[PDB]
Amino acid sequence: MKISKKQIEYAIEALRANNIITNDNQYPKVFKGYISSFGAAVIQSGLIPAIIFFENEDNDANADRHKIIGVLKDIINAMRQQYTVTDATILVSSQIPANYSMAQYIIEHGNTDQLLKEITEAAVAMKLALRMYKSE
Amino acid sequence: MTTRMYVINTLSNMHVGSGEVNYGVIANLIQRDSVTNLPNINSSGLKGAIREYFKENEDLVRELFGSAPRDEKTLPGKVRFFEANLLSMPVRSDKVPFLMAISDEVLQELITKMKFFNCEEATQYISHLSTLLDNIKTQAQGTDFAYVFDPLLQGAIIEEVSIRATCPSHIPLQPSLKKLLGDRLVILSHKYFSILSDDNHLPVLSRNNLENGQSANLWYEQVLPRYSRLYFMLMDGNAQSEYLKKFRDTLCTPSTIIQIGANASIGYGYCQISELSPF
Amino acid sequence: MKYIAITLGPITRTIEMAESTKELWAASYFFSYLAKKIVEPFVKKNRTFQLPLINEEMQKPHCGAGLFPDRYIFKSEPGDLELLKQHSDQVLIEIAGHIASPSLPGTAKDVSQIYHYLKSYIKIYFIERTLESDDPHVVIPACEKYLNIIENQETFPEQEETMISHQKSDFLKFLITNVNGKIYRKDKNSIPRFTGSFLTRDAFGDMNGERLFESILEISASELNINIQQKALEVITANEKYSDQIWDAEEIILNDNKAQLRPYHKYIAIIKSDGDSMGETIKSMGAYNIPITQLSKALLSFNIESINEIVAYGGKPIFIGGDDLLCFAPVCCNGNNVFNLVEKLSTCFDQCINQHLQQYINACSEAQRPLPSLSFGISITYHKYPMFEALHTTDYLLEMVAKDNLFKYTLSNKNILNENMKRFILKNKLAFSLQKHSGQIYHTAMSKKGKSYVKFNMLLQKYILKNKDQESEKFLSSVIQMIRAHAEILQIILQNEDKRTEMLKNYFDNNFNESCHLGYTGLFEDIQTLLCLRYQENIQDYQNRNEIIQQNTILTSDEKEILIVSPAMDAIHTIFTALQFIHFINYNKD
Amino acid sequence: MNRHYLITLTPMDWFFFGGERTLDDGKSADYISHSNKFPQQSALLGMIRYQLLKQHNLLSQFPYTENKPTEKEIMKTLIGEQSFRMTERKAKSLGLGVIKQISPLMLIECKDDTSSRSIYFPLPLDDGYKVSFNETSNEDKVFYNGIECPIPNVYPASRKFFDHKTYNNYLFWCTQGNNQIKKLLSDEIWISKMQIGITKHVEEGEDNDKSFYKQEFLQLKKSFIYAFYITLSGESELSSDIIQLGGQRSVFRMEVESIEENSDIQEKYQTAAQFLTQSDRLLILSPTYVDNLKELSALCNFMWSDSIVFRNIQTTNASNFYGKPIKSSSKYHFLKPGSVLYFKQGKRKEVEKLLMDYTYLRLSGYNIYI
Ligand SMILES: Nc1ncnc2c1ncn2[C@@H]1O[C@H](COP(=O)(O)OP(=O)(O)OP(=O)(O)O)[C@@H](O)[C@H]1O
Ligand SMILES: C[S@@+](CC[C@H](N)C(=O)[O-])C[C@H]1O[C@@H](n2cnc3c(N)ncnc32)[C@H](O)[C@@H]1O
Ligand SMILES: [Mn+2]
Repeated sequence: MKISKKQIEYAIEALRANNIITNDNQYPKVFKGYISSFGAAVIQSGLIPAIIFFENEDNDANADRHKIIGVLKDIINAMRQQYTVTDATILVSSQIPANYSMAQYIIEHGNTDQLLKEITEAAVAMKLALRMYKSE
Repeated sequence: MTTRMYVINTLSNMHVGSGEVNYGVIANLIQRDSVTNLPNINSSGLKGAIREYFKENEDLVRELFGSAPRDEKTLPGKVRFFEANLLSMPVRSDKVPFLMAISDEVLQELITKMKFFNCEEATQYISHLSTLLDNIKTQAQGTDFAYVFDPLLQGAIIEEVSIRATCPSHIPLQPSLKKLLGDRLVILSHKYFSILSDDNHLPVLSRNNLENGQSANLWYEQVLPRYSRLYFMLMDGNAQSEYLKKFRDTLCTPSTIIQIGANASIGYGYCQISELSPF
Repeated sequence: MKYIAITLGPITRTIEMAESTKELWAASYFFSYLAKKIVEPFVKKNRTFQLPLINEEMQKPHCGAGLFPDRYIFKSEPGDLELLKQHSDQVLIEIAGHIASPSLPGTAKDVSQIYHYLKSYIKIYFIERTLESDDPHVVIPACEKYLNIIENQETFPEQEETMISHQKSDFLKFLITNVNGKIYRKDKNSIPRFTGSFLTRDAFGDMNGERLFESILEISASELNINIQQKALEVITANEKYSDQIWDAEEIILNDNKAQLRPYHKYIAIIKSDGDSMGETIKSMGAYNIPITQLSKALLSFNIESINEIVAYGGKPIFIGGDDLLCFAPVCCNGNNVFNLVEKLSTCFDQCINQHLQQYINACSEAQRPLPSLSFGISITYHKYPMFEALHTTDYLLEMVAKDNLFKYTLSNKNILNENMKRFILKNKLAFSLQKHSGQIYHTAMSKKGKSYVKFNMLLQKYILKNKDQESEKFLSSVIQMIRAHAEILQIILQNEDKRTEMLKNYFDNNFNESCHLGYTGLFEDIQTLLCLRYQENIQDYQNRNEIIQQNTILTSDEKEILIVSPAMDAIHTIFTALQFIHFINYNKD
Repeated sequence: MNRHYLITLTPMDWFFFGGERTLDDGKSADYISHSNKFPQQSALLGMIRYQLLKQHNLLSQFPYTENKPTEKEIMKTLIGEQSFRMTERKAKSLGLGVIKQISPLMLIECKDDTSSRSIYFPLPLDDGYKVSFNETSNEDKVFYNGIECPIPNVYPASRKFFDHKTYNNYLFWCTQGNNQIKKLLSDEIWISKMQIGITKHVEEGEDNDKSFYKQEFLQLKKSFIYAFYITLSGESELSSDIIQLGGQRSVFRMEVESIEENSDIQEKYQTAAQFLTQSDRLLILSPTYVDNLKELSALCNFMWSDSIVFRNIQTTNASNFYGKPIKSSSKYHFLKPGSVLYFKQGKRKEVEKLLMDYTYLRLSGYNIYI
């Protein structure tokens, strides 16, 4: 592939909005491993089990792992906002509700090839955008 | 004994080198038209390839293509070769391995070229292609379109440009049009075709030079996808009927393969030249 | 009073007639020779010259370079008109005689035919105006505009018979093609020598060191202390016109020296420079009371110092006269690069401006007005790449990009130049292009106004390998592809105004986060500083220009996109091209 | 008895018109071969002769023959006995067969409303500027290579003086509008592409690695065609066909249209050029040749002119036609179209007499002015 600048911008805005990066351009160290491991988990396991594992709150982890799922949802929402509404197109542009867990959305919105592609692209954008900042 | 249309139908990857100065990662780019930026073959390359195939038949080469570069006496060739413009290209699909992509603009350009050149079977093709294009424009109504004509192909997905194939049931694709444009044909807007045929979407291959296990050089190559179709115009002037008939029969023989492009030894640019069949 | 203004020569056509470096030098020095011979009686008669300052030094041979321009403004007492006419006729009769039959490879020549061809080809127009003021600031432009309109009258030979050899009519190309004469043999154990023509004996002097130019490879590769021309001449004379044979032999001899051969030895650099708005500078020196003789002094001193610097670096001066410079130099020899030579030339120009124009410099300092500057165009090409195409590329670089004549030309063709748009004309630029043997062509442009140029030169000096002697700074080649691949991300980082430097440093640290990269922190920091400086200069120079270009309604979208330049991407491309040049100099296929 | 046709040439592909082939001579070729925007009038005349010999099936085919001297006579009275040469540049007749008069090649624009055609001419070099030649005397005199001439004071017609940094008339072509003069850039008319060519190395023979060249090919914009007028004498039919004009087998389509009788093609061309007329100067519309430029320069104060190169392929009525053609041993320089000659007071008739002294070139399509 090649790096998508618009997706990097969406990733920056979502990382700022989901309280990953502090007021200073700094983030907790473990989020790098979180973002890197998300794609490998998606490929090796299913998309649904990986989203369940990372979206799981009340887990025993060094930081808030569900924040990366929040960032992913925000990036997917921005992508669907920018999607071109034309006939004979495949992509569905409806946004993911803020009251919806990503797992539930993927559960009741199957045939998730578009969702899989969007999630992989958002993970790559997240990984590449996190390198602009410093780890505490 | 007049201008004739020929279809190329490459059976492998094709790389006809521009020789242009590259500004990006791809060192070897393929020839493209100056105005429309579509992939093309220069008439010099077509003449060279066809002369290479017929080089054994000395009399035919002398009569049609002319004298050799070292010939002590020069004879102009009676046959005039024209540019080979891209007709159809294979695009990635989901229900099928690929679809043969054509655009409305290239269809209109083909109609204009046949009207301007007055090909042998030009009239019937012009009429039927014009009716098909008018039906396409009537169904599209100014919107971006992607029309399949096989009912099984409805809902097909063009992967690179994420658009879906629609099936207009009232637009008949005549068998001769299928023979010309290809099987599993998709007619879409020229913007989609331009995106599909641009530098970022044409296949790019990495190549190596190894010396005792050490890499000496690295470069990237651009190729035209296999099963792509190109059309050119051949003007014979007025050649000997026997030599012209031999040329046409050898060209149209199913067992005849012509190498157009650079990398002959690794099988780049082997094609099967076809003639415009009567409609 | 009774001023005389002289313009001469179809310089562009004769330069077009050359396909080799030595032919180009001969064509360039032909007009300098003509101007010298035309104006030496008036200088001998000691009359005041308002354009070129002709002192004793310029009349001396200066390393075979032409310091004499084509435009001369001259104060004349009565009786100079017919004197100038007769001298022009006599200096055609001479030169026609000089090309008749010296030791020059040919058959025979008719002096009258050569004189007729030269009179039909060489333009000699002079204007004798009657002005009321003796002030140079008034007489110079008033005569200059009339010379400019005078240049548009065309004189040419009607018939050119060039066949059956011995009835030729094209003699200027005979002179430029045969300017080194006929290589002559007189012994079995000696050094073959060139029987140089009058141009060589007037340019290069006659005091030893008489290795006249032949083929481009000797200055393309002059750091090995290998007398390539001597071996080439001995090889050619060992068997049995000769320019091609010498070129081929020199290439072979350079090929058997693979041991100490670097890839840039087969590449040649073309240098072109012009004065940034000398006419407006003359207007400013007209407003503030400063004589133009100081500007002429500064230009002459800069010309002499530039000739000296080009010879010391190891290049060849083609033409240096007025504000114009043309040089053929090696890409890198004896540790110095082309850009080192460009920096030295810019420093020499600034030093001469300060030394001879201190009053005007002081006046323009507190008045907040631009100072005279040099725009540079550099083209590096394979030695076998056509010299005409290389010269056209250098001209395109200098004029169109370095002088920003693309913006001005596009605006003027559509008649939207105005004055607010004229406020956006950018000078003091360096245009550089390197085309490989495979046509990869790396090109970039930079502004010599700010510290970005200094940092670029320092980066080139730091990370370019010197020959074996104690250690260098270990340039890393992986950063070249990283910048290209991450260009859009770098643009995003550069567009962030508050955290630009921190974001750039963090990105470079996070991408190059391995053990090996601890030795490349200096390289990373240097490229970060250069990128930030270039982006700041680019936004300062181009932001409002881009906004006004986009807001214009006359211009088409394609012309708008050609005129509009992105600051961040331009800076990234400059860094990429600098790193590519460093790697190209450093790498050798062992 | 003397029928006049209008011939329009439509470029069916990329065309190439040959240049000097070299800046020198001997054996050298040019690695970069550039394409002239227009063919020489010799090319037009040869195309007419070849097409006439194609209509009446008398062609030189396969090695060499003598062509049955009765056929030699009929071919002489059809196409003449000789090609275009500048040796007979003062001859009062074209010396050819049924071909009598050929107009300079025109650039014609054909619009969608195909009822009117726009004829495009090169922009005069003095357009948009005023040239005065003040005659107060003893003020200032130009010496063009030693000849007296009044000073050319020049101003834009909109003061300031001639700024050669803004002079761009040489890049523009012009046509008549029902108002002012329409200026079209040469870029917008001609599309140029450079083609790389080699000969594939067939081994076991040849020292021919040296086959490597670049060529320039020109394409006309979709609405632009080439045209010229021809006069054919007595019984001579010119049928529309597909022709060769220029190098590299450049192919064109003729449309032969017979305009009304009792017409003068020179008058038609001058009527087309009427919109560029200025009474104080002479506008060169087609490449003009003068044997000596000294007399011409003496006849005018200013020659705002340029130069083009001419060299003809010289073939006899019975030549080899299969081999290296014989070219004119002398390379000739013509005055570029769009050049302007600012004559002195009076003496316009003298310059006109000098220009029309070569009636052979005038008939071919050279030395035409307005
Ligand atoms: N030795 C000299 N002394 C004074 N003026 C000089 C000298 N040589 C040249 N000039 C001036 O150079 C001017 C011509 O400059 P030129 O056309 O090369 O470009 P420029 O004004 O320097 O800048 P640009 O190319 O950016 O427009 C003339 O007006 C002339 O007065
Ligand atoms: C392009 S020419 C235009 C007019 C031309 N010099 C003439 O006299 O007809 C102007 C440029 O030619 C170059 N030039 C002038 N004299 C030269 C010389 N003797 N040798 C080489 N280049 C010269 C300088 O760069 C100058 O700015
Ligand atoms: Mn200059």
